[PDB]
Amino acid sequence: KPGAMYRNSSKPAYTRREYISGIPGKKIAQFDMGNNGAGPTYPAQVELVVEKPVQIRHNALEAARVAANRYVQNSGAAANYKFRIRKFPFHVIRENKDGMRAPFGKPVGTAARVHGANHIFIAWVNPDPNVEEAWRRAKMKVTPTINIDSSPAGNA
Amino acid sequence: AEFDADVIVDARDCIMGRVASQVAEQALDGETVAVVNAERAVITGREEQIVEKYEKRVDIGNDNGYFYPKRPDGIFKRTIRGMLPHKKQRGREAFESVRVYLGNPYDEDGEVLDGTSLDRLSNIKFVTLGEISETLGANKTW
Amino acid sequence: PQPSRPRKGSLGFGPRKRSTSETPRFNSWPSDDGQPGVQGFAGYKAGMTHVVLVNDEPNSPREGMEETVPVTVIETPPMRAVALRAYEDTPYGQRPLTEVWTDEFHSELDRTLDVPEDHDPDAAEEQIRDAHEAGDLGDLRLITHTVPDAVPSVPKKKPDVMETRVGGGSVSDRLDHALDIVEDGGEHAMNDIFRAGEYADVAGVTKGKGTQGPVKRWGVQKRKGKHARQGWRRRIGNLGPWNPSRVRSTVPQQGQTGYHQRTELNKRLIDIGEGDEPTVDGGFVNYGEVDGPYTLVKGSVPGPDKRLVRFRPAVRPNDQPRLDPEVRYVSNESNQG
Amino acid sequence: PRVELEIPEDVDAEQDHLDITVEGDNGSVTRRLWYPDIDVSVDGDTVVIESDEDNAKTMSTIGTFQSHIENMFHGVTEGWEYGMEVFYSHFPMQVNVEGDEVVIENFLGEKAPRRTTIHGDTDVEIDGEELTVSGPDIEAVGQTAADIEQLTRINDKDVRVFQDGVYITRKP
Amino acid sequence: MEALGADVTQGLEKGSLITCADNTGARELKVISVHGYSGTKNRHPKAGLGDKITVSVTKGTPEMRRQVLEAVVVRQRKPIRRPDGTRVKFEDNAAVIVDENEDPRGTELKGPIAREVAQRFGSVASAATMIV
RNA sequence: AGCCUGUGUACCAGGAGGGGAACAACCCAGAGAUAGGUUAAGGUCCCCAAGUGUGGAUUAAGUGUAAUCCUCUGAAGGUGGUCUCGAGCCCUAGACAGCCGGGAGGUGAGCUUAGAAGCAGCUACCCUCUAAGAAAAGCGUAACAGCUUACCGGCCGAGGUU
RNA sequence: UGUCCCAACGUUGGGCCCGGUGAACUGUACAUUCCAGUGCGGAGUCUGGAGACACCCAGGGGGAAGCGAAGACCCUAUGGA
RNA sequence: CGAGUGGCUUGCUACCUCGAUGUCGGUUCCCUCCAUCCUGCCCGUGCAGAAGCGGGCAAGGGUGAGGUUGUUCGCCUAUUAAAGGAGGUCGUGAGCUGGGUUUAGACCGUCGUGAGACAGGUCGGCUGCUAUCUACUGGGUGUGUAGGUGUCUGACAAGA
RNA sequence: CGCCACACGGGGUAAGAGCUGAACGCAUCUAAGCUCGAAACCCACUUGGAAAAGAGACACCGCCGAGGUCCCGCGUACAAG
Ligand SMILES: [Cl-]
Ligand SMILES: [Cl-]
Ligand SMILES: [Cl-]
Ligand SMILES: [Cl-]
Ligand SMILES: [Cl-]
Ligand SMILES: [Cl-]
Ligand SMILES: [Cl-]
Ligand SMILES: [K+]
Ligand SMILES: [Mg+2]
Ligand SMILES: [Mg+2]
Ligand SMILES: [Mg+2]
Ligand SMILES: [Mg+2]
Ligand SMILES: [Mg+2]
Ligand SMILES: [Mg+2]
Ligand SMILES: [Mg+2]
Ligand SMILES: [Mg+2]
Ligand SMILES: [Mg+2]
Ligand SMILES: [Mg+2]
Ligand SMILES: [Mg+2]
Ligand SMILES: [Mg+2]
Ligand SMILES: [Mg+2]
Ligand SMILES: [Mg+2]
Ligand SMILES: [Mg+2]
Ligand SMILES: [Mg+2]
Ligand SMILES: [Mg+2]
Ligand SMILES: [Mg+2]
Ligand SMILES: [Mg+2]
Ligand SMILES: [Mg+2]
Ligand SMILES: [Mg+2]
Ligand SMILES: [Mg+2]
Ligand SMILES: [Mg+2]
Ligand SMILES: [Mg+2]
Ligand SMILES: [Mg+2]
Ligand code: NA
Ligand code: NA
Ligand code: NA
Ligand code: NA
Ligand code: NA
Ligand code: NA
Ligand code: NA
Ligand code: NA
Ligand code: NA
Ligand code: NA
Ligand code: NA
Ligand code: NA
Ligand code: NA
Ligand code: NA
Ligand code: NA
Ligand code: NA
Ligand code: NA
Ligand code: NA
Ligand code: NA
Ligand code: NA
Ligand code: NA
Repeated sequence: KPGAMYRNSSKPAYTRREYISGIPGKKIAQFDMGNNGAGPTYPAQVELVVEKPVQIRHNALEAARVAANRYVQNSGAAANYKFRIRKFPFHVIRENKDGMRAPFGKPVGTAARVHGANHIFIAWVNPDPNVEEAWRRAKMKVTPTINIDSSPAGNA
Repeated sequence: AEFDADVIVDARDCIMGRVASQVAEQALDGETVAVVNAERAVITGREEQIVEKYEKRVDIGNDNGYFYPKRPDGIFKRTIRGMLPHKKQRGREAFESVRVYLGNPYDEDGEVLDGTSLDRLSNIKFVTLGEISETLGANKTW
Repeated sequence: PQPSRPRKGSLGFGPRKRSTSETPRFNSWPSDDGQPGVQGFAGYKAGMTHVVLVNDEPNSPREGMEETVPVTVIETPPMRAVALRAYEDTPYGQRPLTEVWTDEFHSELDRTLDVPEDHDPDAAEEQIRDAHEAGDLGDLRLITHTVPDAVPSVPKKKPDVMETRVGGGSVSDRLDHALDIVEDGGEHAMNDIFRAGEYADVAGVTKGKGTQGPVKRWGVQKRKGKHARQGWRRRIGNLGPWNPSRVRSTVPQQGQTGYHQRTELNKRLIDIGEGDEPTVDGGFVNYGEVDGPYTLVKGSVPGPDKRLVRFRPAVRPNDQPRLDPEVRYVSNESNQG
Repeated sequence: PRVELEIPEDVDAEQDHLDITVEGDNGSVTRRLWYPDIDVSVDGDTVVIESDEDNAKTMSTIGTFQSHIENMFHGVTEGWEYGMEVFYSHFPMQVNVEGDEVVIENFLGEKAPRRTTIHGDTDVEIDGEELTVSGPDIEAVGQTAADIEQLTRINDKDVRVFQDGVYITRKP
Repeated sequence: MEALGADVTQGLEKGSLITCADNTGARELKVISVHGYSGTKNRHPKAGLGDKITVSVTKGTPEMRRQVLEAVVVRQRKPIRRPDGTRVKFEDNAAVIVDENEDPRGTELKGPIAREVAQRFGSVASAATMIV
């Protein structure tokens, strides 16, 4: 099903698992990538910033993350960098799959609500921004237009 | 043949629409106007898109009909007609007291209306009505 | 699925209405190549027979062998260029400038024209030469007419008049050539313009059939099978879709059929003679006996027997001329039986 | 902006309206140099290309007019020449100059002669398996050379195997 | 193909039953299609003298029956015009079974054959008894 | 959804007149008759009342000349098309680019391997001449040769580069 | 074997013109329309354009959501049988 | 995984018509769209050639005949350059057909105590109207341009 | 169902192949300029066309007479006309 159906934040927040059952598991494999043993003790820190409030299905998160981290293997399976996707798909989403009668939909998935200007991804690298490329590929699989932002890094 | 024009306008190197707009205004004021050298009148823009528009007008039509002129002669006159309420008595009277000519059948040299002249030295994107008619298939009778 | 299929009849010969002149009017002329000369001639249709010819085609595996060919016999007596009309180029196309007439007129040209009793040939010629000096002279044509009285099989005496262009070397040269022909008496013949073996375009008003239905007029089908017995036999299915809610002129409908002008291209002139050699025993049905100047045209020619047909050197030939084909036999067998 | 081109002692360059003509011992070339607000004029010993605008599009044409004029200076003196080489693998290609167009026969065995018409006062002198296209108008010479090579263009089959044709060997 | 050197009015259609003028063991042939032919809406594909048609055997030896083969029309009842204007027509409609190379599948041809068929199918002609 | 169902409010319904091409609810506006005048929304090239108004800039697509909207689409993604503003670094001790010349030896390093010589793989990557020149960045060879990057010098002359 | 390919010609009665006889259906008004748009979302009539000299004869029926019938389908009625 | 375009399917909605806008399929006859099946001109190729595969421009023309089925669709056969798809009230019943859906008769299966029912099958089962306006195909009478004969011009219009 | 006839070639383009060429000293089919290049577009060819309201042109005849309608015999024409 197309993102057209769920990318907008026009519906009430729907996240109370005590009143919602049958919620599909998330497809997001990990949130901490790279050298998670080490702490952000890197020279450069780039972030992928969302430029519009939107809902991002756990579907897109996984594909976006994979496409970025799977690529960050331009540095190697045990390369020196740490990757972080800071958002989690809390918003439960429905579908009315009778016509408009008793239409309250059944749970079909989950999505994460991101407000314009928040960073969804944050990578930590030594002067070796292959990460800037890992993100050109990442904002490629999420609905919004995005800003690739570098923070600690005056090594231009 | 023989047209007592109170005003003889020279369209050579002038913006068709800006001339037409003035010739319209004047004919509705009771003036008899003659536009000379229509083939040398000009319209700004990208020749390719300009020609597409006029070509589309030629192709448009059906049994009821959409007679669109191909000669620089009529193109210009039809242009003026669009600036006149030609179906009203007053409008038709004005329109009928205006005639466009290929070249200049008069002795006098027409006058150049203000703000209608195009400077060829500072403009490259424009076309000649004559060129348009040639593209449309007209018979270069000028 | 509804299989595709070409529309019924051509949309290029309309409107299918009655022709304005029974005498054809060419709307095109050959190019000014060779020497100055009149670019056309006329005659009256008589009928058909066949002739045996020697394969003239250099590319035919049969070149040199006998060959039966259909021919339409057209009586082509001498005509008379009674005047030279001159056109001038203007911002509105060509327009007649003036005309140079003669004094020698065929006894019965006054059955059609108000023959000139007072004309100034020179003034006309002057005006034309001045025009030419100024370079405004458009092509040059001759006012021509036929002499039906020379053709017994044809009832009319009233001559048919038509303008035929003159194409030639230079404008000055052919202008002179024109005047020369006219001044004499304008008397000219098929020989002077065409040579047997050349290709000509023949124009003419087809045989009239009055009003006819879509089936005959446009080639639409007849109702088929069970549909043919319901009350509809020769009527089309419909006059069009719901929308556009109007009948389009492109739908095949009843109307005048026949009696239209047609210019049939590339007709080979098999022979140009004189006499009764081509006439059929008993006489050409509904026509009569031929015994005078004639032209044999390969194949068919538009129009019925007795109608005036016009000749013009082909304007778009496909083959090269193969002059004077050998005719080994001309059938004179009766056309009755 | 304004650029000044000192014309060579060997040459004379005149210009009325938007047309410039350059004459030298080798010939004469006339070109139209028309662009919004760019004036080209002959100031005695130097040709001047100037304009009151400096936008990218204007500078582009100014630079173009310059090389166009210098190219003319060169064409009326030293001249322009392109060198070509006819080549064939099985069928002896015959390249001849007949009239104002170069004709090529028996290309890849073809019965129908391939041809092209020469541009302007361009000389196409052919000697054996070598061709020399020359003239004072670089535009004309360049095209004539090109057209010759294009004339043997093949799309139907693999060019790597069917390499027959005439090619530009030396560019001026 | 090569000019037949004669004008033909196809006298056969898809579905027509014709005689097999050879000794292949097939007596009756049913026309199925005409080589290189394309008609028009509602028109029955037509075939006549000199055409190569696809066919099925309706009558004959068990082994030959039902087989879909190729053949060439050698005779037809409907007239044809020769260069000299004369018309020529036969007593029946007949075809001879042919192979990929156009060589008669059989050894002998039964009955006469039109000369025009020679200018197209040599081996078929050079196997003819009578060629009119 | 020109959907369904709440809520507050103004409007249509039952609201004219002005504008919006037309158009219940969008804008101005709430209206006795008649008359003069000035504005509102909106508009001032013609159709069409009033500007072919002024200072300046952008756009070359006829973009556009489309407040609102079922109604006027145009998106993610991309752009050495073009204009403007900033920051860093290099440059008349001559920068960037191009063209010309130089790109040297110990030495074809050692190792492995018949082989390997800048360039299959492994290790190392040293010092000489010098104004330059890798234990070789890319091609190429069976391996060589050959062709070039790095690096230096010249010609040139003004900004260049990120 | 004309059902078809694929239609043709002919015969008789009409049709067409003339004398005589002489209805009906239907009609808010206006009405020479066409292309688009708009509008209760399926306009000859609103808007913008285009086309358009009037009247008359014959034709085959594209449109007037053509004429004909207060929808038989479906639902509703504290209806009927 | 993400962003869209179309309005052919299906679904949703209930705005329009219940003082009726005649159904499906077919047929006949006309116009159109391009997201191109063939044809023209091209690019790439895992392009030797031949035969292909994929892509670009492009709607001029073509895209046919048959066997089963009411079928649309689809399956199948032989031909073919190819036998493309779609819109026009799912174009077309004041044009045709009436095989199917869906009246009243009847049978079978299933369900029901029964009347009788079925998103099951089956046999039979009707097609009204003289055109006022408009539209177009063709044919006339007048008026305007402003006496007559004859010959032309060509704004534009149609064609594959 | 029979028979005859129904181009080519110019011009301008698309996709594409290139030339000269700068922004950017080089390079570059493009930005200005140019050479080519589709069954497509325009012309060519066929048909209609003085009601084209700028309602046309030419030649001759005629304004007390040119010409035309009616009439009569007929059709290369035709449902009336
Ligand atoms: Cl039209
Ligand atoms: Cl008006
Ligand atoms: Cl410009
Ligand atoms: Cl039918
Ligand atoms: Cl078939
Ligand atoms: Cl109030
Ligand atoms: Cl525009
Ligand atoms: K209803
Ligand atoms: Mg019936
Ligand atoms: Mg006879
Ligand atoms: Mg006989
Ligand atoms: Mg090949
Ligand atoms: Mg059929
Ligand atoms: Mg109310
Ligand atoms: Mg005003
Ligand atoms: Mg626009
Ligand atoms: Mg908006
Ligand atoms: Mg209107
Ligand atoms: Mg009711
Ligand atoms: Mg009921
Ligand atoms: Mg009851
Ligand atoms: Mg109806
Ligand atoms: Mg396309
Ligand atoms: Mg078409
Ligand atoms: Mg329908
Ligand atoms: Mg249909
Ligand atoms: Mg109907
Ligand atoms: Mg009905
Ligand atoms: Mg009826
Ligand atoms: Mg039935
Ligand atoms: Mg049944
Ligand atoms: Mg039944
Ligand atoms: Mg009047
Ligand atoms: Na329900
Ligand atoms: Na995105
Ligand atoms: Na303009
Ligand atoms: Na038009
Ligand atoms: Na009936
Ligand atoms: Na009947
Ligand atoms: Na209908
Ligand atoms: Na109110
Ligand atoms: Na309004
Ligand atoms: Na626009
Ligand atoms: Na019959
Ligand atoms: Na109707
Ligand atoms: Na109703
Ligand atoms: Na139907
Ligand atoms: Na097409
Ligand atoms: Na079938
Ligand atoms: Na309908
Ligand atoms: Na019916
Ligand atoms: Na039907
Ligand atoms: Na062309
Ligand atoms: Na007139």
